[PDB]
Amino acid sequence: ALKRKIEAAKMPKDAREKTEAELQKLKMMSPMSAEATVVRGYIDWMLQVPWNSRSKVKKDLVKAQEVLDTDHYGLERVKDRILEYLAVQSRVSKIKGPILCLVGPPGVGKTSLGQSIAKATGRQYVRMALGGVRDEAEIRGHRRTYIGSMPGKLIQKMAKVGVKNPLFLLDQIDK
Amino acid sequence: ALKRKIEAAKMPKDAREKTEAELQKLKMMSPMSAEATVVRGYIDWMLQVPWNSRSKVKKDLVKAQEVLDTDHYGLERVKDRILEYLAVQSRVSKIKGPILCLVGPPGVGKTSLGQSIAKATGRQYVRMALGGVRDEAEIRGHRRTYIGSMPGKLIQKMAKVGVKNPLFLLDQIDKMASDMRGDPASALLEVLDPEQNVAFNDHYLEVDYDLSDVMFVATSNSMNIPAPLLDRMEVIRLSGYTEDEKLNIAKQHLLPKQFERNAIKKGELTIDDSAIMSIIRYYTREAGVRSLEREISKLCRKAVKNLLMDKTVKHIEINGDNLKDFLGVQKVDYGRADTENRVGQVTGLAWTEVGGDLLTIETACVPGKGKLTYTGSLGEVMQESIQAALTVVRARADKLGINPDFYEKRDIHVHVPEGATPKDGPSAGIAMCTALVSCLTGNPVRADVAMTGEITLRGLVLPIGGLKEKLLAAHRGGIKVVLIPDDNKRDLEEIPDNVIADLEIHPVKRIDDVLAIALEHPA
Amino acid sequence: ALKRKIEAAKMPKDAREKTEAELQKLKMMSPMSAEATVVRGYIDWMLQVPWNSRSKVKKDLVKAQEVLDTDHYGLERVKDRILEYLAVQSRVSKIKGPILCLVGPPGVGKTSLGQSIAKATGRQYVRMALGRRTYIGSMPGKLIQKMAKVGVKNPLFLLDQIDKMASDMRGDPASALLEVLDPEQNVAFNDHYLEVDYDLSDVMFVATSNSMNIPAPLLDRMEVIRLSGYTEDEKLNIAKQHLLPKQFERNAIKKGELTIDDSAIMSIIRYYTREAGVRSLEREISKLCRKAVKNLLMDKTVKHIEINGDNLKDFLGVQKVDYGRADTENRVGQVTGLAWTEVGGDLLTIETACVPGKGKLTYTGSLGEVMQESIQAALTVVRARADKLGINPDFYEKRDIHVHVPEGATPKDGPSAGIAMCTALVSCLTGNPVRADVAMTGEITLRGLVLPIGGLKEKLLAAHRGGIKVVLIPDDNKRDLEEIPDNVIADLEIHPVKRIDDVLAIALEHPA
Amino acid sequence: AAAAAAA
Ligand SMILES: Nc1ncnc2c1ncn2[C@@H]1O[C@H](COP(=O)(O)OP(=O)(O)OP(=O)(O)O)[C@@H](O)[C@H]1O
Ligand SMILES: Nc1ncnc2c1ncn2[C@@H]1O[C@H](COP(=O)(O)OP(=O)(O)O)[C@@H](O)[C@H]1O
Ligand SMILES: Nc1ncnc2c1ncn2[C@@H]1O[C@H](COP(=O)(O)OP(=O)(O)O)[C@@H](O)[C@H]1O
Ligand SMILES: [Mg+2]
Ligand SMILES: [Mg+2]
Repeated sequence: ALKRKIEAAKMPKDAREKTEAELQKLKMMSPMSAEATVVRGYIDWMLQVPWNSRSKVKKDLVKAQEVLDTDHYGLERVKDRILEYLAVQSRVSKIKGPILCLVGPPGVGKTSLGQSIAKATGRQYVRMALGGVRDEAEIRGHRRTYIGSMPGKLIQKMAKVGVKNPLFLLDQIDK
Repeated sequence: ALKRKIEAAKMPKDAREKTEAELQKLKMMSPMSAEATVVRGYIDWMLQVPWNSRSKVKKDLVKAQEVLDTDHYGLERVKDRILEYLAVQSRVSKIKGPILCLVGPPGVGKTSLGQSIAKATGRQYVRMALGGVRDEAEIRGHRRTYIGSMPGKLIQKMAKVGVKNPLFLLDQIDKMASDMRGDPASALLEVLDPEQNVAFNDHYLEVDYDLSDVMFVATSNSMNIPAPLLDRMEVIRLSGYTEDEKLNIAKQHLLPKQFERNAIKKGELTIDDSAIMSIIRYYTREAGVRSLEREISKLCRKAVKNLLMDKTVKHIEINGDNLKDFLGVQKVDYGRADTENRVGQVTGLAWTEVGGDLLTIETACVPGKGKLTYTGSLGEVMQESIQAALTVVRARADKLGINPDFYEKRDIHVHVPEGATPKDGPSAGIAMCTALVSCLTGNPVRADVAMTGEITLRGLVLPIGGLKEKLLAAHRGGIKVVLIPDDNKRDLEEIPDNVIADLEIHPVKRIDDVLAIALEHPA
Repeated sequence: ALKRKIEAAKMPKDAREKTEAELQKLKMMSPMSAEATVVRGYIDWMLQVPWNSRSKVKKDLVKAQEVLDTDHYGLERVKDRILEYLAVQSRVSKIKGPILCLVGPPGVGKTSLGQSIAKATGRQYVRMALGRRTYIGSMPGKLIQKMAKVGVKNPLFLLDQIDKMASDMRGDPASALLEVLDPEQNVAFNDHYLEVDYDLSDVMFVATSNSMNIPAPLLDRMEVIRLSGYTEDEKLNIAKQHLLPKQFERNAIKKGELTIDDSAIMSIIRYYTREAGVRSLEREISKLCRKAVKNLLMDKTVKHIEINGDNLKDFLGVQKVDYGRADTENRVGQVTGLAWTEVGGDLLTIETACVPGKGKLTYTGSLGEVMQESIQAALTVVRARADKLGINPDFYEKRDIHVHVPEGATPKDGPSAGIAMCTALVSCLTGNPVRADVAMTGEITLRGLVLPIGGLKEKLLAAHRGGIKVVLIPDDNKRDLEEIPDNVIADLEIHPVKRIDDVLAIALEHPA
Repeated sequence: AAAAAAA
């Protein structure tokens, strides 16, 4: 039925066992139903969340500083920070993703700089505008008991890219 | 058997694959049930979507100029900017820059410029009204887990147009509520963000609809735009209207569309232009011409009802005297110039969002213990400007011929007569100072001189904002001389020459330039 | 079978390839099944839709004038606008521009204007108060259902209380009714139950509301007609001509036993109720009639019950509210200003006391800040004119001044009654009594001018009810004297003034 | 056909 897309997704143990318990629960249900529509919606979300997909990141530093110098001018502390990350990254396999906070005046070049870091480190790019975010349901979402229930907006952009290592541009934190 | 309409629609990959799958499911299933209503609902929403239907645009700008000059009047900077935009679209063929934002007071032709851009380019017009948008799922849609599920208004208005490239008018991007369930500014961001327009995600359709073809323009009354939306907009900033501009809008555009709407032919009704000027000055206080549509439409309708229940007069003519018979008593009145040179009274220039008004300033220096009272719903910035002006008078006390103990010997009151109307801002400072000097020397202020300017302690006159409505207000009120600061002299190259030819504008730099001109006797 | 019924009304051709389509589908199914009940229901909910049979709209305007005046007394500007709409409706056979809207407080008859317009235009009345085919069975939409029930192609439609339609909750958006209101999207209104495009042109729309709190896609198409509050003579004429007979017929009181006099009704309006409409008056009149019926069953001796201004304390309880009167019995150092509000008008006495002291200025009576600013402006006018009024000019430091307005715990604010307070200050400083027969309104400035005010009519009706003979209005409110009833003009000696000297010449009994 | 209450 849909186990071909579950084993086609190469899920980790808890997510795989839970989605195959949900799909095994779905077969003993009668179709054309409400709760079967709920279960097909939940499986439809867990088949499009990235579990294994990883982009190959750039090891070269001269080409990297060439990229961040071709699309910006003189943001030396940030470009130094990205060369620090790409210098550590060539010594190990995986690192915790760096959590940065670019603070400055308007028009100083913080969003296009995120595009530059995305194009230079090899990662993929998506941005979440935090201006106007007023409740936790835009981050954690709602339970699937509710009618209009979606997995927040972090998981929707993780699914919108389709990789395990993107660059979230959490834009306008102070808004 | 809808198998030939999926191939007839020529849909992309995920659209064809989910519709083929949906069709098979429906086919296996039983008709007339509510689940077949949901499924069959999903197919006939997935067939109204314009997946490949494109309208041809036009690439000529002489014809676009002579379309935009009709249906409107005097928006030459705005229409100039639009012709720059269509001048760009003849070479790039898809704009990757910002979105045209039409900002102005209520009544100016923002939606009608949406229709005239849409007629000028060659595309089909559509308008998505906002204001009632609280949900993010009102723009993105709901999913199909609920029995009654229907998509958001973006792809539905896209479905009633049926064209891949329409001209959306996001109307009233300012007006939307605060109690918001989701974040519609993020959805309205991703319809306007060209990296996120190739992949737009409707929650009902659950497919990848392309919005990298639609021309968006939006309207606005102010700039209470949410934060992620504001950096994607290009503001054109429609300004207000004069009296002769409203007379030519009503003369060339509002009367022929209300004679035709009430089926008044040419031998029935003749509205004199002084009646239109009387509706502008006396009945309405708008910056646009919507209220001119209200009183012109009501006036034509009363002419119709008189022509039915009279049957003797066949040609009703409405001059400036007969409106009191038709539209009733006069609702408002504008402030105008004073006739003689009063001592304490100084006419200032005030700027509101419905236009510019005059601003009378009375002061009174009576012999007392030295206490100053400020009345007239004055803001704190105004009161600080008044005591700054009084500090200027106390520093220049001996060369103005003023007895320097007036801080201790004379009570001072500053009143602005519209006591219920709140008012704030520094832009009356050099007015106030003049009034104070005029009450501390007995030197009357010549009543044909209005003035505006922010005063500082060393006497200099700082610039102010919005000379256009203030010079239109002094033009309307019968003022002959306006004293502006020097660095607002730049704004004199954006004023219609009826005002410059009518007024005698003197730029000032310090307060001695104000006191030399504005007072009768030499200080 | 059913073919003579579907051709008996001569439905349009599209809906008859639909109707004959489910008829030839009905030929190939079982009769007793519930799916056939859905099919026969879908046939039945198309042969009731009014595809034809219009109502002949009426074109003359004199009989429309009187058939508007047969059920409503004093909505003259509204009735003017309706006859103008019927004039352009007489020439233009299909007005599809904006839509009539009746904004006003509850109590005035904006809902029953749907009835008076309904039999005034000649069309049929359907009222809508706002505030898909399947196996389980479905009714058609509300907009279409009213049309089918009425069964006429041109039925007046009312959108009542759109101020109470759009709440703060998830409900109806503006879409499904502005697609009804707009002219170009009414040639094809495909109802979701029928999936057949049905026209909505030549259907008159009237929407009623209590404010302009209307959704922004709807306020673009609604002409705001305002309905002001009824005066007391109008409420007497509405109670006597239109409201006593409906309570008599809903209580079954024959005409021989109950007599409710005019002084009884004016006693209810003045003493027993405070509203803009005539609804609370009908609660009082209905209570009066049912107490008459109870007093006829419980006493068979008397039969005719006479109710007048004296025996409305035997009925209806005791006097709940009261209004202000002219204090004509003496002429003292206080003035009588005029106050305007939503229920109507009120007299507003203003008192000053000027004792020897240090110059303290005390303002009292729940005064708003704009009123206190008007007292300071008026006192500045007195200080600027101290010599020629006869005042010793050192009163700013030698006499304490108190300005009180008597109804405490009543919030009072507004730029008006400035010249009244200036008159009271000149009075208590000079010892010159203000003549009690003079009410006053206006706004004072430091130069001595009198600026215009608002709500002149209710101030003049308050002054006429109070026993005032002389009213001092500003000059620029002479215009508003073009809409005063001529009994009120004939009883009030109205003096339009423009300065404080014209005020103090009239309002003070001694020359200054 | 059976009704079902959702939250
Ligand atoms: N150092 C730089 N070199 C090259 N381009 C720059 C630089 N700084 C800014 N820019 C340009 O300025 C434009 C706008 O800057 P950006 O939108 O990044 O400002 P921002 O810091 O995000 O503003 P805000 O803080 O208000 O969001 C960008 O398109 C970018 O190309
Ligand atoms: N410059 C103008 N020339 C001609 N007509 C105008 C002009 N400005 C406004 N109008 C008329 O006034 C009306 C204003 O409507 P709209 O632009 O929708 O108001 P808003 O922008 O406040 O929503 C339009 O119907 C238009 O015909
Ligand atoms: N001018 C009038 N003449 C006669 N009766 C009136 C008049 N104005 C109001 N009424 C009565 O007052 C009542 C007001 O009720 P209605 O208008 O239906 O509610 P709402 O005011 O909420 O729209 C009506 O039943 C009507 O009988
Ligand atoms: Mg930014
Ligand atoms: Mg608009």
